[PDB]
Amino acid sequence: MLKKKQLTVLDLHPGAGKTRRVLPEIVREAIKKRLRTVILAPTRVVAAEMEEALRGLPVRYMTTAVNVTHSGTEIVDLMCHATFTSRLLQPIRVPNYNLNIMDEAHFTDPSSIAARGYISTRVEMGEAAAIFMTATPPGTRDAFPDSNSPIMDTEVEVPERAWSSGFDWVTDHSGKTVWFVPSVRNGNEIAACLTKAGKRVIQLSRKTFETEFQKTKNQEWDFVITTDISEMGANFKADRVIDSRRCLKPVILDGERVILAGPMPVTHASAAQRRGRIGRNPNKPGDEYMYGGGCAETDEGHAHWLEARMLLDNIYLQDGLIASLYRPEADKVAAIEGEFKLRTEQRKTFVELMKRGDLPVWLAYQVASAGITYTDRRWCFDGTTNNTIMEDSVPAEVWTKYGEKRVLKPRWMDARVCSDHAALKSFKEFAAGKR
Ligand SMILES: COc1ccc(CC[C@@]2(C)NC(=O)NC2=O)cc1
Ligand SMILES: COc1ccc(CC[C@@]2(C)NC(=O)NC2=O)cc1
Repeated sequence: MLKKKQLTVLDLHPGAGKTRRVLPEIVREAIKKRLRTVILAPTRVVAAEMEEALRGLPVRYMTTAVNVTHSGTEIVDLMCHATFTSRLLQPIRVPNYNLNIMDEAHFTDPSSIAARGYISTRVEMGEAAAIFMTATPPGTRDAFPDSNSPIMDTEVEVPERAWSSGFDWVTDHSGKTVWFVPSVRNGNEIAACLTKAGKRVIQLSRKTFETEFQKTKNQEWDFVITTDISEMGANFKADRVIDSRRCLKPVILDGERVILAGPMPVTHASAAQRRGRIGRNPNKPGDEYMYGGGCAETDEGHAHWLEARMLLDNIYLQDGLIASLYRPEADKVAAIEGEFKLRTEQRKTFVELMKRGDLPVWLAYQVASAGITYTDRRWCFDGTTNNTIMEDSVPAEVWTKYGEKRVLKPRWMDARVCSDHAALKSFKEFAAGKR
């Protein structure tokens, strides 16, 4: 695997030991061969788990998620996917890693897609080796891969709203269930219905995952209600998955606004990862997977793949060359390569709007490419009337940095800035100049 020009897809089934067995073997061989190596974790939770798998191997953990005292002589670095792409974008020296290992390499966040594009292009140039670890490589068509233990698969209607009758199978179960929902708001309603029925429910989503996942270890629970973030190596001691088989799809409309379309079917890869939360223990056959819909190719035209092109167009590779998306997922976007390349000063603004601003890539790009500076928030208020953001069915309002109460009406409307209470609270703080 470790030879230049090699990209290996390590596509062992979910729970086959890619992280806990195979990775430490790859790392030992890399150190022996004096290959400067990066290991890419999708989350801080997985970074901390990798430290346990790799303990007493000389690895530099480029994350505050791990309390380790480094020797200073390690030639293996571990960081999050997003950290890797972040550091490529910034005026930060990133070594030209001889071996590039991505764990949970199906992750469809823009920074993960961009990282795959950058790494696979370095491999194609003959500069590096790479290993992509995932049970569900791009374009996988198999929602029902092998497992450590037999799974009971059942197609069933799954509630997506509070219910009073007709779903007794949901609450009659005495074990632990992981339930994949398409959105935070959707999960909140199902969680409230379960709580009212006497169940103990933990909710996970991208903003809370890194701190709420610990509750799955520290608290007794009956249900985890999770978005798609638990497709990325989240391990539960569960005996059932309930899968809506639904997601939201960010869609760029007329190159002018982003909507959250759907809910609509998940990809086969997503369905396989959701189901793959169970069937992991060969001593516990007959974990259940209850699924409420079919799969479809909903990654086609999904905003994350366009956003990954916006990132890759702004990463230096060699002279004016631009990294390509990883070939198996390159047709999910119709973009002109280089169309999003920014001049130095607009690139810095773009980066800051994503890092400190915490804005979606697409929205950071619209602001930066308009020649607006990071602290200039006038664009949050001068949009068209149809871009008015609502809070409890009346326009959302903030006090501007000038002390003026104004309706939130951004010039570019990205539905991800207000898809739930927490998102809108963060965007209100941004519009107010508070970060
Ligand atoms: C042991 O070596 C290192 C440890 C930590 C870091 C940076 C960690 C960090 C969190 N903070 C931000 O500046 N970048 C990152 O994600 C770099 C090297
Ligand atoms: C998949 O990429 C994304 C990147 C950023 C965001 C917005 C996060 C946030 C905190 N910042 C705020 O202004 N609204 C908010 O929830 C959503 C998705």
